[PDB]
Amino acid sequence: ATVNQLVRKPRARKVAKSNVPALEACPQKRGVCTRVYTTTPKKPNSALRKVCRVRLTNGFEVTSYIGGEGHNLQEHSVILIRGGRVKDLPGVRYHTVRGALDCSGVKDRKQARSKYGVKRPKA
Amino acid sequence: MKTNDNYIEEVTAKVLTSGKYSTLYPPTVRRVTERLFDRYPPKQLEKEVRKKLHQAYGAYIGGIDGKRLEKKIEKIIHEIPNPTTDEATRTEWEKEICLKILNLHTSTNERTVAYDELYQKIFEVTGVPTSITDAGCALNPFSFPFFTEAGMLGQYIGFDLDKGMIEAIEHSLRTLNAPEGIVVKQGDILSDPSGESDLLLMFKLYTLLDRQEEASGLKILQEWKYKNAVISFPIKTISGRDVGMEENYTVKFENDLVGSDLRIMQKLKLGNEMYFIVSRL
RNA sequence: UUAGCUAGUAGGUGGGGUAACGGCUCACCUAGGCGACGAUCCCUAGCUGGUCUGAGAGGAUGACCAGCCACACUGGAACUGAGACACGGUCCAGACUCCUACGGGAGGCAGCAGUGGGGAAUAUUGCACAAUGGGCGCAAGCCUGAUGCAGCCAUGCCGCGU
RNA sequence: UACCCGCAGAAGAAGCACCGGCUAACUCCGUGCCAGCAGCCGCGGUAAUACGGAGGGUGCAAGCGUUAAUCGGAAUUACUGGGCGUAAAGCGCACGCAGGCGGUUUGUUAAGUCAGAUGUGAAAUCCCCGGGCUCAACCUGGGAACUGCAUCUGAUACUGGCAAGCUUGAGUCUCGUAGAGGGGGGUAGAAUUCCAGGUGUAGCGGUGAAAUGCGUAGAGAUCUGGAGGAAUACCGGUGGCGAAGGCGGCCCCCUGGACGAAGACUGACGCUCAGGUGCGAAAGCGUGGGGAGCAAACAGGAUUAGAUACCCUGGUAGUCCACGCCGUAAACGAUGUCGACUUGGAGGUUGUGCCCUUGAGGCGUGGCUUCCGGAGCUAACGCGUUAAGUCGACCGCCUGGGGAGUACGGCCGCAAGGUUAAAACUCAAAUGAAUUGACGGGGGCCCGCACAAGCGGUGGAGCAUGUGGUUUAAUUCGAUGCAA
RNA sequence: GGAGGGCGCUUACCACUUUGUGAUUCAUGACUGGGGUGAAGUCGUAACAAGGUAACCGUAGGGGAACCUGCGGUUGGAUC
Ligand SMILES: [Mg+2]
Ligand SMILES: [Mg+2]
Ligand SMILES: [Mg+2]
Ligand SMILES: [Mg+2]
Ligand SMILES: [Mg+2]
Ligand SMILES: [Mg+2]
Ligand SMILES: [Mg+2]
Ligand SMILES: [Mg+2]
Ligand SMILES: [Mg+2]
Ligand SMILES: [Mg+2]
Ligand SMILES: [Mg+2]
Ligand SMILES: [Mg+2]
Ligand SMILES: [Mg+2]
Ligand SMILES: [Mg+2]
Ligand SMILES: [Mg+2]
Ligand SMILES: [Mg+2]
Ligand SMILES: [Mg+2]
Ligand SMILES: [Mg+2]
Ligand SMILES: [Mg+2]
Ligand SMILES: [Mg+2]
Ligand SMILES: [Mg+2]
Ligand SMILES: [Mg+2]
Ligand SMILES: [Mg+2]
Ligand SMILES: [Mg+2]
Ligand SMILES: [Mg+2]
Ligand SMILES: [Mg+2]
Ligand SMILES: [Mg+2]
Ligand SMILES: [Mg+2]
Ligand SMILES: [Mg+2]
Ligand SMILES: [Mg+2]
Ligand SMILES: [Mg+2]
Ligand SMILES: [Mg+2]
Ligand SMILES: [Mg+2]
Ligand SMILES: [Mg+2]
Ligand SMILES: [Mg+2]
Ligand SMILES: [Mg+2]
Ligand SMILES: [Mg+2]
Ligand SMILES: [Mg+2]
Ligand SMILES: [Mg+2]
Ligand SMILES: [Mg+2]
Ligand SMILES: [Mg+2]
Ligand SMILES: [Mg+2]
Ligand SMILES: [Mg+2]
Ligand SMILES: [Mg+2]
Ligand SMILES: [Mg+2]
Ligand SMILES: [Mg+2]
Ligand SMILES: [Mg+2]
Ligand SMILES: [Mg+2]
Repeated sequence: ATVNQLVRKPRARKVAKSNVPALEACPQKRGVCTRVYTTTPKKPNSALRKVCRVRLTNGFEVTSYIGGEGHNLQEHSVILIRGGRVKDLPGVRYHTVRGALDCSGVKDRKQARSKYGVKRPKA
Repeated sequence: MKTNDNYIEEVTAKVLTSGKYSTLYPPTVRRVTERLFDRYPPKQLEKEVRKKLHQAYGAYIGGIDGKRLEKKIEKIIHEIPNPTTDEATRTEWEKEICLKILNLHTSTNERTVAYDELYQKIFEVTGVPTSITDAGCALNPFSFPFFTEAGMLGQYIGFDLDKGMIEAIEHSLRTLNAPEGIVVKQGDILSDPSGESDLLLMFKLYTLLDRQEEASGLKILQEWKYKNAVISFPIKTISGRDVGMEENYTVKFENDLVGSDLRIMQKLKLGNEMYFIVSRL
């Protein structure tokens, strides 16, 4: 635009929309799951992911992701949901921590023990 | 109340007047607009009823080409002589003279593979209905030779909607000398399933009534107070291709069939059509 | 993707009110006022001295220290007083929490601790008026969850040790 | 309690992330598109430096990862500091108010601008110079800064206001020329078809085969004549005219724009723009006419286990005309307008002069239009004295590809719809230009029985247990175009 | 005794209400639309690389499905 076209209409910047629909100025969010089922990831991949729906407390039903070689969750239990970015699962944009609250973690693990709540064995 | 009530015929005549969409009975369309009054925006009533004429309920628009059917009837009935050495010899000639007329579209044609084995295997569970009805009689009105091969002689009256096809097949009463103990009349069943009969032949019903609404099939059988029926569907699964996209005319039955007076009697799956036998208390 | 808004709203005189200038509050007279240099309305947000990012121009933010304004269960209104339409004053209406011999009354942690609930998350029902500051008193003295400290969590910065 | 002193005693005190390319830093095993990480590109089918585990190394440390918010990165919101031919980007094209902006000479004023001084911009913090808790963090003195605003006192290059002038941009007018510029009447010819005579009768129209239509109540074809309607062949070249759209017969009236040319007068009445107004092909609509052809729906005949795609035979709207509404295109020159600067040559059209127009041309001075090309500009193709080059004034649109030029809310309509103009979700792209090559229901170039031809064969419903059909007294077995 | 004060009495504005009547707004929603992605139709073919193939723009009529026809427009153009 020319200099005269800037004193009437300012530069309207973007809304800075993040990759998450809502966050309530909160990094993590606690929810409760309803049903446990498995879906199909994408056309190239060929794996079975834990695509489970977890209903939050603000009235939003967003589907997260549960990673691990086997979790032991119950239909009526609290589930903490954090942030994450996954492309192989369309419609999914959240993860799920383990080893905290009513969710257990994996055992007999040494490398990458800072996540999934794994504990240090006494060697 | 012209906003909604003088704005039903402005919509309805237009379909039933145009020679391209005129393949319908006035009552059939009188119904399908009071149903769809509150369905699409008040400036888009006739406009999106054309969606039910193309995306849905189509090919019946333009119709089945009766001016191609008689073109293959007058070119058919005047091919071989009429060996009618007696009165049932007018039927055996009328048998093949009729057979090919149900074989232009590949639907009642996949039915002509069942003219000797599955037109009597159905009488062992309903009797021999002398009060009979039929839904979707597009090209299935010459089943009488085989229906009466067993001894069905009661009123068989199939109801189609394409009038350019019903009148290209109703003239046959005397032109083809079809039996004189049978009537036919127009009518739909996504709109009009009211009456009482004994056998309810459902040939081209398929899931076109379950296309008018999501999961609304168990309604019609009951509306026509009844006893039994016969309901078939295509099974043209191409070596594991049409699986799922063609195996639903069933799983919507057994599942939904717990709770009311409806039950099931028998079930088969041969040729290209899987017939259903139904019961009520 | 809110286009006109406004009849005590604009202006003169007189009267009246306030510690003071004023349609703040009236009568009369007049037909003007504001507005694409963005009037009104809706939504949202405290502002400033700063901090954070960046070499700057900018953008974002308004926590702690500090200036100023507004609020004191939810509304409205008034008195005492030099300064307030009053946070631990009072009267009254409504809601909620209690007591009572059914005539009925009292009270406010958006103060420091602490409890229940919501939330991925933030403390001990502590010590002392020694210093500082404020109110009262001639002085002494007393009051002062403001301040000065301790305890708790590695939240951050910095240093040291294993 | 800080600090200080003494005794015993290496005793109680180091984890975590990463370990494909970004981005420094690897071996094997288990598992085999199965079980699993995750920021991007992605990895995972008996050899994983991308999973898990062991070992090793690196980053870093009382902290290492992940997640959330802002900024830098991001020139991915460009006043500092980018584009608009083809990538997502100039409105179909103009006249113009409120705005922005406006040459030359002189003078005044001193708003803007510039300089000096005063007042003020509270403390911490940021900044600079030092000191003090053992040091640092923290804290602190002094100085500077707070880019701002206001008053007083000056200068007068530019800008702005007022007054007074000039001409280099040129308005207008006199004297001329060129044009389908636009509109209202009238006139002529050819052709199709209809309506009337004479003459001539089983064929005519039409599709590679067939048929429908049209004919013995005078068809088709031909001559003459008449009625009605529409379009202007050769002349006709990317020529001319207009802002764009658009408009080609001679031709009357009314009337506009542009350009040439020797001389006067008036002295920037100048450029551009939101809203608004006006124009805007074709198609479509409302109120009235015309209606011979052609031609969207509709229907006769073909055709095929379905052509409302194409072929053939007819026709209602529409095309034409008077009066209105809607304002939609590849409305493209994918290029807004105006002004100024800038190596040149070669083809048309249209004015005014010189020269021997005696060789119907050279040599000068303008408008419009086409092509090539250097410097320069741009990714590339190209543009390249009509700018998309080099400067300046004004405005509009576009901030990834789909959803979507949509829905909703206003405006514009008797309708069909248009204009202004989103939020979610999905995806790691999308789109452009130049290459290298495959390929094409391959032709201009091209070599060979490349198909033949000229002395002659193989090809035998027998068989040579090598053998092109039935075979388990075939199968304990090979190899399937002297290109497997 | 008066002045005047105070209580009562009463008029003014005025919160809480209360009956009708609109605007904006808000949360679910009874009746729902189309998109959307998972899916998935051994379709070039009703025209078997011969039953002899431009792409698009605006608009109208036919839109079982991308289309196809009328009118005008453009180059941004299968064998050619
Ligand atoms: Mg006054
Ligand atoms: Mg920067
Ligand atoms: Mg800095
Ligand atoms: Mg800054
Ligand atoms: Mg606070
Ligand atoms: Mg007082
Ligand atoms: Mg209190
Ligand atoms: Mg409270
Ligand atoms: Mg809780
Ligand atoms: Mg003191
Ligand atoms: Mg403390
Ligand atoms: Mg890892
Ligand atoms: Mg990696
Ligand atoms: Mg590993
Ligand atoms: Mg930036
Ligand atoms: Mg090109
Ligand atoms: Mg426009
Ligand atoms: Mg102007
Ligand atoms: Mg000045
Ligand atoms: Mg100054
Ligand atoms: Mg020091
Ligand atoms: Mg300092
Ligand atoms: Mg200082
Ligand atoms: Mg001076
Ligand atoms: Mg000016
Ligand atoms: Mg001046
Ligand atoms: Mg002047
Ligand atoms: Mg003319
Ligand atoms: Mg004649
Ligand atoms: Mg004759
Ligand atoms: Mg003639
Ligand atoms: Mg005529
Ligand atoms: Mg002179
Ligand atoms: Mg003069
Ligand atoms: Mg202009
Ligand atoms: Mg037209
Ligand atoms: Mg028009
Ligand atoms: Mg018309
Ligand atoms: Mg054009
Ligand atoms: Mg354009
Ligand atoms: Mg021109
Ligand atoms: Mg060139
Ligand atoms: Mg360019
Ligand atoms: Mg986008
Ligand atoms: Mg997007
Ligand atoms: Mg050679
Ligand atoms: Mg073998
Ligand atoms: Mg394009």
